[PDB]
Amino acid sequence: ALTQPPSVSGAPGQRVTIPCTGGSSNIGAGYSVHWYQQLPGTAPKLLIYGSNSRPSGVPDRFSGSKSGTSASLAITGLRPEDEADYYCQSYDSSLSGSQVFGAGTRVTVLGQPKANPTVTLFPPSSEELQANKATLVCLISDFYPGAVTVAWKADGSPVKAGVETTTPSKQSNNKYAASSYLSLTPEQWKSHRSYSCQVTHEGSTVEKTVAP
Amino acid sequence: ALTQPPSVSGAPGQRVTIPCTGGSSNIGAGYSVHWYQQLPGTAPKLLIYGSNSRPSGVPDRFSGSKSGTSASLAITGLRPEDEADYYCQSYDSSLSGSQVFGAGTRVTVLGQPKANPTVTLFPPSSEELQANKATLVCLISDFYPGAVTVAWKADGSPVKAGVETTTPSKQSNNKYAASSYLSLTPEQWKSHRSYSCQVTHEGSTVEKTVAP
Amino acid sequence: LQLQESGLGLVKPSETLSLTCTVSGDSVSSGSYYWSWLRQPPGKGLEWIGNMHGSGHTNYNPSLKSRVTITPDTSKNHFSLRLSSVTAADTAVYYCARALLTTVTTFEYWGQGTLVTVSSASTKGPSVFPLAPTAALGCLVKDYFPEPVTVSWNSGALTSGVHTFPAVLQSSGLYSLSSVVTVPSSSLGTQTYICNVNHKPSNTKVDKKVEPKS
Amino acid sequence: QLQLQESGLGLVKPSETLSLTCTVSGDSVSSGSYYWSWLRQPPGKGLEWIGNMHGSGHTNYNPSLKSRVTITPDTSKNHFSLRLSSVTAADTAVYYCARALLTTVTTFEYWGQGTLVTVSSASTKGPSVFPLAPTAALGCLVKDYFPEPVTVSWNSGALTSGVHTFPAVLQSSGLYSLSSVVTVPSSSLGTQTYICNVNHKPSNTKVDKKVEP
Amino acid sequence: KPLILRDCSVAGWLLGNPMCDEFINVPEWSYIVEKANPANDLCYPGNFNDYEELKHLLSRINHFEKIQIIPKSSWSDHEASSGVSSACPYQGTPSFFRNVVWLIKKNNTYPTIKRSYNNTNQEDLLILWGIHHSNDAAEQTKLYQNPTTYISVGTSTLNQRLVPKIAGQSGRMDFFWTILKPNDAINFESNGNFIAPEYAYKIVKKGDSAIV
Amino acid sequence: KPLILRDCSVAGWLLGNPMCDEFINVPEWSYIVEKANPANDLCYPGNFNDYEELKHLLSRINHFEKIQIIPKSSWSDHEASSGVSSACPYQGTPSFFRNVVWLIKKNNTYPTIKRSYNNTNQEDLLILWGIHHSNDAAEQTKLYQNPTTYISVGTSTLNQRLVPKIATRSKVNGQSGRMDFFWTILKPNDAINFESNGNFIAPEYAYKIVKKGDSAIV
Ligand SMILES: *[C@@H]1O[C@H](CO)[C@@H](O)[C@H](O)[C@H]1NC(C)=O
Ligand SMILES: *[C@@H]1O[C@H](CO)[C@@H](O)[C@H](O)[C@H]1NC(C)=O
Repeated sequence: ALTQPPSVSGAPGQRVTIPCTGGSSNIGAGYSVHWYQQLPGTAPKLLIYGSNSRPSGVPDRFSGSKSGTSASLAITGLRPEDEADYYCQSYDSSLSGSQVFGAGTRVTVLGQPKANPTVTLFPPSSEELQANKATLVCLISDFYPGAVTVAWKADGSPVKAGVETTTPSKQSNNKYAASSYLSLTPEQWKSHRSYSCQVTHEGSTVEKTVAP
Repeated sequence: ALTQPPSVSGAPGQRVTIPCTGGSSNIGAGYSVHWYQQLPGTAPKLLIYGSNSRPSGVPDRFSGSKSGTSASLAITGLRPEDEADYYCQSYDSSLSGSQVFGAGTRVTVLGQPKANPTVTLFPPSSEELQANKATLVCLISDFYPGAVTVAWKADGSPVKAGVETTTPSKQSNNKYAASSYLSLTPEQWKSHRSYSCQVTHEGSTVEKTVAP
Repeated sequence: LQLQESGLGLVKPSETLSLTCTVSGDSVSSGSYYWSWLRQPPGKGLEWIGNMHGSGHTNYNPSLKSRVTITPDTSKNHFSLRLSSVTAADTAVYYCARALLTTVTTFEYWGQGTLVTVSSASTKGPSVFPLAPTAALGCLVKDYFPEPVTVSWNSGALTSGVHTFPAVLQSSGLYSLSSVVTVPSSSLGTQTYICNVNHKPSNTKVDKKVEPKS
Repeated sequence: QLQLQESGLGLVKPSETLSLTCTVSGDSVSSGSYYWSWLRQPPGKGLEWIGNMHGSGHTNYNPSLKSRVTITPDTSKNHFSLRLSSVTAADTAVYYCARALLTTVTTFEYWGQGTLVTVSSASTKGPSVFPLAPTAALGCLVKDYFPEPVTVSWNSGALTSGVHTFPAVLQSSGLYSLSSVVTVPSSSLGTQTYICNVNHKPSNTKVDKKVEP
Repeated sequence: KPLILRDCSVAGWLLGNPMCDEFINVPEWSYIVEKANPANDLCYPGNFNDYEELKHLLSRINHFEKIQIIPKSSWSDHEASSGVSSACPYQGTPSFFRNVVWLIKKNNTYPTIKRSYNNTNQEDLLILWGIHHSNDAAEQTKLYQNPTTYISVGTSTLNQRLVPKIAGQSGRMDFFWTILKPNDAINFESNGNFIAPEYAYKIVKKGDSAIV
Repeated sequence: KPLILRDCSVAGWLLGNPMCDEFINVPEWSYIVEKANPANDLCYPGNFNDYEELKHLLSRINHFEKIQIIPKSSWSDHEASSGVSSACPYQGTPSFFRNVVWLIKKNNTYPTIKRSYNNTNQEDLLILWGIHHSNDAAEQTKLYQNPTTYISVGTSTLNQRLVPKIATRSKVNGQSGRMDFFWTILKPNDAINFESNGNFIAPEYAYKIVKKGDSAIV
């Protein structure tokens, strides 16, 4: 196996390097080290192969070296669009041989402006209501950084069960999305004056509300 | 199936009601509705059976009723030690018969004071380091209410991978516990000046730090 | 009267899940009671498996009737559950109970619960690492599957000040937990702190010595 | 343009055989200038190599999988196939197909898009679809399904601009839920029809929903 | 599907002869198939009163819900666990009808029972009980302390006061039944020879049955 | 574990004869087992230069790493995918050695090639190339637009300028032309320089000498 750090970080314009260290039966044996880039929602893509040989569409800024049992991907002139997972690959001569990979390193770009949660709250539909179910749906999109807490309120009083919330996932434009689901009974929905979705992000809370 | 709300809430001393509604082949068909209480870490316990008949050790304040296709557990004089999961039970005459249960309702008691997180942070052990692995352990205990965000920092800059965080769990004393784990490589651990675990709870951020 | 469940913690799919209930006081003979199995799947909700009467007459849940068997062992004060052809749907905390003979059966006395994971993922035992340090010290019980894991300190001789945190479920599907104990700074020292880790599905039994950094 | 696409079952019972095909367009699965390869990505993000296949019928498999893997071509359909026997939960992953150079550290040049495969032996469960009724926002709730994924489109693909399909939540029960929203002009809310098309292949769910104010 | 009583009679079933353990709980039935002279009837020798009348009612019942109306565990001053006879065996051991209780004296004393049960179920309740006619005066004091005893049962529509008629088993038992309408109460009073109710049957489903 | 060439030769293997696809990628070997007169050799007729000398070098090598040094996709002005022959079949179809590329004119023009490769792989690099001696003047122009051509190769320790020798030889495997093949070892940090205006069989893949020690041909 090759070993990478789970994450590295740098500020836009400076340089970051991702180490890849293996052993005497792969990198130390002299085999090439390849690199792949994986953008958040997509398949990996070939980044560097052989001895620092870039496929077309790969910029000069991406550069690979190798010394002894370790290899290194250097990314100079850091841009926010470099935020991806990078995997190193090599050959290992044990047992008729195997292609061998690292566990990926996440590059974080550090100079990035705060974006605030966009929150959309939806009441249960007529169709779901007549099936004697109910679900409030709270959607959070385009915030940075990707840490929120969501609290549901019923007539201003907290509701602490029947909630199902995602952890934030990176979107294609380097901001985060997340969503929260509140399970209710129809008689509960029809009882209260209103329900509220409370989203807290970077010390500021935004509340959306719906009603029967 | 019987259908109950996922949660109800009340303040100490007042009354809360848990509805349990079924159909023409169980409660509507005329069968009894039993009730069970499940405290957070433990097996359920019989609370009410038959027609509002309490086993020894169940107080007067617990009461069941039933009308048509729906039944009801009432709790008067809510005490904090009533915070538990309540399940309703009945018989359904479909297909040679079956014991049948609701999905359970969690009672939350509302007159409860904020408690702040106690945070304990540990550096990696020498044994793990010589196994070419590293893990920082951040432990959060005895806080209320049960909502926190954890942010890991490396030399004050955020680290956004290798983090593994629990969702808070209710303890025996009605407070919460939680923990976060950061995976590192040994040279990452030895390279930076220090790492910090930042825990944010109810508008206060608490930081602990470790170093090699 | 006490009821206690026991049996394998991890079971492969399509095989037969098996549990016994060990009963003490007024035993599975009688004939005044039902001897029952219930269960509780991930994302709770109680589910009934079946009742058995000491006479060998039984009443099973219609969703499972063909897979369930509940039998007594009067000469051992046991009764057993046997659930065949299991799938991930059978993952749950299982309880045994003694019940009244009411048609809406009255589960008067319950066992303690025993987790059973149906998975076909191979079990993996924990790596145990000391969390070095009134002071607090502990154990990291790392990368295991499935639940649960018991941790004790000095073979049970040390209980006051012990907090075993709930496990985390990593993205890999493996668990980690910590157990910490808080001790006098002054004894850190002359007093030895060993933590004992037990993971029955993988026959892992590990001692770890915990000291301050050197 | 060379394009690659994986396809096959999303849910596989354990101990059965996982089977996938890669459909190739813009080059033949002949000739011998390339390796035709499968890789996979388990939860626990790691990339893992499964094997390379050469049109001549020679193969190189991962030694940890050699005994279970099979990669074969179908030249008369421009497919090649992965066949993985005796699967367990350990084989749950996103699987990729790829076309590779003949380098001994093989160079995975062109990749497919990825296909999730869940090995579970839990029964599939299809979603309930409910309209999220409302410039304005509207959408579909795709509730309580297993396993991932679910594809959602609007007006059969005619509407892509302003569409955001959120990642699914994993409930404590082990079921998934997601929402899709599309942002539209208030003025058309109105006279324009908004239909959302939901697909959950392991349970053969194909549901259209009209979304109205 | 029919209820096929095997070698058990209606009395045996409804009273709960340990020989009839197949019918401790019986799913909904269409009609009832009884034999001509069933082997398993009254455990202990005696007579089942208004048997034909009750069998007739059964032609209009499709399912019973058995409930517990007087917990065995609630006889503080009487012995409720040693009322068994080798006439009523269970697994070759002395037992007794499962639905009723043969109360015996505790510490050479049988305090007057003054028990009462209000039908708070929403349905008609079928209740069975009995009286024991002992052999001789000696048997009479050995079981109950009181030589001069009575059974007293009453509802809005029932008035029973019986005196035991003293003269493998050489004594007899009489059994009786009544239907308790919703919201009516039944009152029991005795100072000996009383076979108390433990379980009773809610008449939950009606429509057409028949005895065959 | 030994490398068992079957009916394939050292030349067939290193050039990448389509009949030798078993050896497209070869794990580490102890020694090499070759037959006396192997069936699958130079599928396109010709000669392999300093063959005995290369074989000797192989007696000191335990493993190769195949790298791509000139992407086939990087011949902008030359056609690199139709230099195939019925002498070199793959599944009964026209093919060619896998490790080298038979460049042909594209759009009726064969511009002078001035290519170069610097050895940044940290190990000795084994590089093969060839020249095509065509049948007659007609075939020369059919393939390359230019009737007067040359191959030019040079490193620090190599200076080659070859001219195709046009005349129609007796057919071998359908073919009346020939090919000469050549190889060199490119030391770390040295460069090889390629230049031609026709008849050049270019490198695509080359071999890093990654493992050494005692081997042998048998
Ligand atoms: C071929 O060459 C001519 C003359 O240089 C040029 O104008 C023409 O566009 C070329 N055709 C192609 C397809 O490149
Ligand atoms: C090859 O590259 C190295 C390092 O980039 C350089 O120092 C060397 O001079 C180059 N060789 C030639 C022949 O240009």
